Amino acid sequence: AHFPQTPGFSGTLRPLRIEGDILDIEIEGEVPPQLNGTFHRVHPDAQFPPRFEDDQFFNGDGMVSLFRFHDGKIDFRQRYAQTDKWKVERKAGKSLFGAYRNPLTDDASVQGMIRGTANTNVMVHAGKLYAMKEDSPCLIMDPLTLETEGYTNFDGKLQSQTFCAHPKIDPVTGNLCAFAYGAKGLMTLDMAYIEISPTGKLLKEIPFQNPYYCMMHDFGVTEDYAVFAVMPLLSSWDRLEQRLPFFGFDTTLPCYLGILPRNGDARDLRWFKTGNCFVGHVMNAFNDGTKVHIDMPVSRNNSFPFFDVHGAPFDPVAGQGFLTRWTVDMASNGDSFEKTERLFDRPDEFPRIDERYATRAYRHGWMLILDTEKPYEAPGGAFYALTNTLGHIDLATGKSSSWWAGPRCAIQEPCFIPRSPDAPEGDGYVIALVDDHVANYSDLAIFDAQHVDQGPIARAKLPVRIRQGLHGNWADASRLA
Amino acid sequence: AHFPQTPGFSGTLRPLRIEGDILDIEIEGEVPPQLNGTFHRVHPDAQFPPRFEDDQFFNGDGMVSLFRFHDGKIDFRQRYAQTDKWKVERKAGKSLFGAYRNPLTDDASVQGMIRGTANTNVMVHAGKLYAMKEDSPCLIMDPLTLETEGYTNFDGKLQSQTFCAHPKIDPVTGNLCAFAYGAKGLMTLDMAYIEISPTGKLLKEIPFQNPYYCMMHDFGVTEDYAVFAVMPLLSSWDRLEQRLPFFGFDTTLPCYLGILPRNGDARDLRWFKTGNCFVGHVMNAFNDGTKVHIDMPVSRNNSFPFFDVHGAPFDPVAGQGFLTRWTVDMASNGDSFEKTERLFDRPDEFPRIDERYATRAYRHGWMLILDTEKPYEAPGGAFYALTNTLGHIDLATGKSSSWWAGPRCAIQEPCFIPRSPDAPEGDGYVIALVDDHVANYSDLAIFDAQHVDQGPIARAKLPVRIRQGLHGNWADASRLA
Ligand SMILES: Oc1ccc(/N=N/c2ccccc2)cc1
Ligand SMILES: Oc1ccc(/N=N/c2ccccc2)cc1
Ligand SMILES: [Fe+3]
Ligand SMILES: [Fe+3]
Repeated sequence: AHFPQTPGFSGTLRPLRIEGDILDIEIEGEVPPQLNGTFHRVHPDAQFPPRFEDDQFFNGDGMVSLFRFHDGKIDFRQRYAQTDKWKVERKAGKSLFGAYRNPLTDDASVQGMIRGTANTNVMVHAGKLYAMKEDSPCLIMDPLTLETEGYTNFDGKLQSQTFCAHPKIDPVTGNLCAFAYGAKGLMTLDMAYIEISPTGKLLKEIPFQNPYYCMMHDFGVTEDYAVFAVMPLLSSWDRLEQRLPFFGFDTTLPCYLGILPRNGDARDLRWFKTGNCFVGHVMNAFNDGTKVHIDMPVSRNNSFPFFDVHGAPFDPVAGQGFLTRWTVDMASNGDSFEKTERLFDRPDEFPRIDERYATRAYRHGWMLILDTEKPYEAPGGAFYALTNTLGHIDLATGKSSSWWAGPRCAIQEPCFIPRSPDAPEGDGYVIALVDDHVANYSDLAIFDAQHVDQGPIARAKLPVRIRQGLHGNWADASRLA
Repeated sequence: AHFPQTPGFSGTLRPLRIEGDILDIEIEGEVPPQLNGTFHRVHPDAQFPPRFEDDQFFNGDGMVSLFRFHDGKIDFRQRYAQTDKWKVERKAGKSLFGAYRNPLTDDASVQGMIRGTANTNVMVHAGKLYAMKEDSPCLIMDPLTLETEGYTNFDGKLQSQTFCAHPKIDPVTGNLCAFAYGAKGLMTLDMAYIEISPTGKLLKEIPFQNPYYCMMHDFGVTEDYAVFAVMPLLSSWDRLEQRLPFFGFDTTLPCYLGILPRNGDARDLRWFKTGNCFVGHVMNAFNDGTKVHIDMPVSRNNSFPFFDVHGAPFDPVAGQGFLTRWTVDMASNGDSFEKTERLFDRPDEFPRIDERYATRAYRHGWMLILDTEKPYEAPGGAFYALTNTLGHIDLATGKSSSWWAGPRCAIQEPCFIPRSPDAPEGDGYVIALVDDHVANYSDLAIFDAQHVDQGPIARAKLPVRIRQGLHGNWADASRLA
């Protein structure tokens, strides 16, 4: 139809809205022949024009992309996640749900429905594909056909209304370790830590309470504890009644770090306190005894202009997040941090690890780098959320390498793949969508994990440019059993 | 995975190979709200890399695109035509058939199979979609789902092995009027004129003989006769044994024009003779009494670099085709033409008419114009087959108007739609795919048929660039019953 001619739908953020398939993608170079598995990712892509022309980036319907690696070939499939919102709006032929996380602006016909778009994360678990959005239950899809089974409550057991979009895989038990904030509705302090068995059965749902009505986007999991970074990105029902953005960052309130024993309950929860800041995605987290470390980009204010926060608009310099380790001790009194240490001196986000070392001690990480010292010759805005560099950091030595995508391209969230099941940490490949904004083409580029500076060793050249996405994951073919 | 790095697969001729859908295409401007129907077109698009790195453009598997118009909205669907070749090659995962129209280069596993790609024309008839390739029978598909039913012989009646890709619709009887060359196999002089009832039943299959083993791509149909333009674009089994392109244009042999009474047989066929030249697509053809006129672009040699002709590579100046009327008389003795008259002074091809006046006297025509005096700012060659202008000609007065697509875009074969069932000749709309080769985007542009100079009145903006195609047709929704 007629989408708004606003910057949110023009330029590189133009609507895509195409589901389809491609058999045997064009390959420049050679795909690692031993690779055999599935790479899932997802982007927001409103099926119809929004009700309000200022609709946020995070409110678009979820479009899931599957790249199946097998025998040096890559197949492409892309489908809409058939959420309840998507089904009802397709039947209606127009957009019925309102602004981001604002049910006071919804149409009367869909009142009370699950407003999730499942546009934030996609991960293969328990033989199915979990599609996740923070404000809604987990949606279940087929990993290979991308058909939508629908929202789940895990055989009826799960009591929480929501389900996070950043679960971690326990590298010993294979359990899905997730959480949920706003578990009893919007603007509710209820929280839950959740563990799902490798067969999809809910194992534990430990409830507790949160310091604020704040966004809990990501969290950490260690061998013994679950870590929750609480930042004062607040929400107010009063502010929703005033037709303002749902989230809004208070620069006066402090930040908390909640450590919960995985085999405990809310009584065992310990809160630590630190200065005001903005926390991003958790690279990893691990515990040495009672010492708990968590790694994440920290910044003064909004870490991405995709967020529409209350107050002043985007501050491009205060939003620079740097990879930082927070260290608390469960063996100490009080609520004081043991250490905060900046790990990387360039503004970065979307961190990644060798997922085999999740929850455990590690050293190799990959990230997107916002390099402003580089030119950008593409008309159509989008200079601010421009993640144009891919970087690899060795945390054991501080050495780092990087790779620039040129003045035409941007990069999406990378993902690591091991060379062999029992290969050294970070020994393998890093894949990521590189987007040429001049020619409008997307390459699934594959780098050497240890030599990302050497550029890609292979590119799966697509005949279309995939829209700006969020998170994706790799799963070996064996996980489809 | 690895396509040849030749110009035939690089630049604007890159492989597309994406089947998919788009619900409610982005519309710049307004689509005529009364329009309700289907626009089908098709382009070559080899599913896998070829067996020979010099594969021609016409040898790629057929990719069919449907634009459904309804209530001012347009939906997009695109699917592979599942020919026997396509199915067997997908089962094999690689290309099994050899060079263009050369079974001597095929793999042993597909010997005897139908090597058609159904990549030349797609037209709605008898409630189904006929997908056509000159060297193979007609393929039957679903007009709305683009599902493939398969090759047909029309309840077993049709004796011809082949089926042309340029059928004409009788504006009185509703019959599909087609022909066939090589009807008894490759390199056979056997020809057939064919009529299919509006319910799909074979009505006539009148066989005759051809002057040469030559390409019969298009033909004419009048109220009383069928017209066959014979040009010495020859093929030889020797030429296949010598691993040469299937076709090769002899500049020494003459051209013929065969007029056959539609309700007659081979004895009634009359051949007329004229000088050597190259004939293109038939705009229209009609008879006034015994006088028979046919309109088509004529040129010295190869009219498009899509063809690989024997001898020297493409000559862009000898290849300029001009719309020309040939006129013979069935009441005169001998084989002399009554008149040959050039109707349009600019190099043109892909002509189109108000199909309501097919086989009858007419005046309004549309065409693609090769305007070489215009700039073209796209890197990657392809300055030669650049159809950058859309033109409308009034044959009753010789007046003509045109429209340039700019230095970034090219145009594909247009198609006419009447404004209303009872509108004057050429009163309506002209639709065509305009392709931005710098940004790689395709718009289904809609013009006023009488004021194409006023630019498009609407654009269905796609988030992808459709490959260079061949022929398409429009069908009202009523024809889907
Ligand atoms: O529904 C949601 C909710 C939160 C959300 N955060 N994204 C980001 C992206 C980058 C840094 C920090 C947060 C995205 C979608
Ligand atoms: O399979 C085929 C066979 C013939 C063919 N001719 N195209 C043209 C195009 C322009 C002028 C004359 C012929 C196209 C595809
Ligand atoms: Fe995120
Ligand atoms: Fe043609």
